[PDB]
Amino acid sequence: SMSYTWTGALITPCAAEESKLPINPLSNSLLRHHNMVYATTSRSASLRQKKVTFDRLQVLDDHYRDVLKEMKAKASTVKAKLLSIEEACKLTPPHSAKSKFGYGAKDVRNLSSRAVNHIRSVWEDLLEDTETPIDTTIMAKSEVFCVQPEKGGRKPARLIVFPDLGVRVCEKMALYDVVSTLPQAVMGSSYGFQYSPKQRVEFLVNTWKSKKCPMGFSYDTRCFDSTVTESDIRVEESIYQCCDLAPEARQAIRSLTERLYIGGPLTNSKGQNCGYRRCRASGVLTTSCGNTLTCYLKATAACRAAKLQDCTMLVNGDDLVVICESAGTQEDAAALRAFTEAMTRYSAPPGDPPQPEYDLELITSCSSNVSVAHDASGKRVYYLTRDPTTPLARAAWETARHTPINSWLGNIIMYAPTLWARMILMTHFFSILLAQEQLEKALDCQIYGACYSIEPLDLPQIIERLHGLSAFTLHSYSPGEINRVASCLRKLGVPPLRTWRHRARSVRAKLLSQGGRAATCGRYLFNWAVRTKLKLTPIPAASQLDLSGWFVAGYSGGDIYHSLSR
Repeated sequence: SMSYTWTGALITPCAAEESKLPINPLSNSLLRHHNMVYATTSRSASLRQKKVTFDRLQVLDDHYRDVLKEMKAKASTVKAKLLSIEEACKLTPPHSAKSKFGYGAKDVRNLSSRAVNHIRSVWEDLLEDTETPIDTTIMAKSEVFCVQPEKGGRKPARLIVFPDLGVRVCEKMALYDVVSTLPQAVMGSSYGFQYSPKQRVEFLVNTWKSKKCPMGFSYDTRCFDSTVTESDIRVEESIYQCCDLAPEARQAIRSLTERLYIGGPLTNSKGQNCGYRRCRASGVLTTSCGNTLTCYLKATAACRAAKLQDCTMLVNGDDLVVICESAGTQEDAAALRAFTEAMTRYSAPPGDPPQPEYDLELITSCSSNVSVAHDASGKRVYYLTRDPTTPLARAAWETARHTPINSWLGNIIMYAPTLWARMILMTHFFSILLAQEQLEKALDCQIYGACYSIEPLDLPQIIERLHGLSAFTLHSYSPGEINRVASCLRKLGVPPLRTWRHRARSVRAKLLSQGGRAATCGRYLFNWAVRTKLKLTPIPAASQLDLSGWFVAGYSGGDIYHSLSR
């Protein structure tokens, strides 16, 4: 079966697309080699289409069947709730793509009669029609990156496939509780999204330390969404049906599976038929949960076929990492070859073959790795970091153009204890917000796929809560880390680290001479910059009235919004 079939009609943009980082009079503040930065457009969609289109061969065995059963036994434990129309409407983001039927996201969140009436008709139709394929729109996504080491090497745009706004609200009524609760019930501590960065590190380290003689490797599949088969999607549904569910929820799930999740027709922004899909749609509520369960299922069965000792896995969508008991250098290498052969049989071949690693700091997963620094007292602290190239390019682009979503904010949040995030990101953006007086204006950013509204004045509290005060006192970063960061700054033309120390004291001062939330930002966010460092004490409001539901599950491609955690 082919992952996609194409008619020849083109994948079209619904509006003008910027590809080059226009000559900004402030982004230079950050980076000078503009030509290194680019955004993907519709123009490279055909290149992506050829990467993503191929026949899938899949052969299942006893290990696969044993593991599926164990998963279903755990899922049987779950009781899921049907969301009411109102609750599902509130989860919709304010700028979600409007409906083909004459109402938008503003209308849905306001519970307008025309929106609610169309939403009900969609719901009833899921009960009355068990089989007609549901329409979806295919689009080229606009994402920014830094040019490939092979100068001129560029990533073609990724493709996003999604049903109408009305269908998306119904997916939430039937499946939001399921997608937010079942992964953890089935996968235990192996479910990645239940962890904040601080917790993910803790789990990686204790697990590594749990081994007598550790071995580990990251495994990334080549175009995972396209490797997902009709069979995989139906197995996913068999796991969801093990929950206790209301009858209408049960039928909605059955209909959604057959009419949308397994495949359907592709329509461009002009209303023309582009072709047909028989693999995972990247923009449905179930894609994170579905990919996570499917990845876990195939990998767990693969270790058994390969006979790997005491494997513990950590899965986030298609990102997989595993740490087992080493059995000898030669042994290990041959076990992976085996593991890859089994994954391949299960319809999940790798992009780059995996490599056994015997140093935890060398494993890269979710585009990140564990590194080591020291805190105030000097007690080796572990934390998560990543190559900063993409984050810095995106921050440059966001300085020059107002984007709906601000990755820089999410990056400060998720990587606040990092060297680059503190010296560069915090300094650059707080000077800017200072300049325009936007410390109040809340900004939209996203964590693990969900869109969250956050007011920059609350970062100190958020950071303390997630990372602990160590994040405000780390200091003797590793050499490999400092080298990677400085090498990245040269590549892009970002001013050397020692330069930022200077701008920091300035901003910091302008923030203290401000008081309120402003002043506290100045005290904790820039303590590393002051010559006379002070002793930071736990924040009041922070470690108290702070909201959660932040690290429960992944919602990438899911159209999920929460405007909480101020």
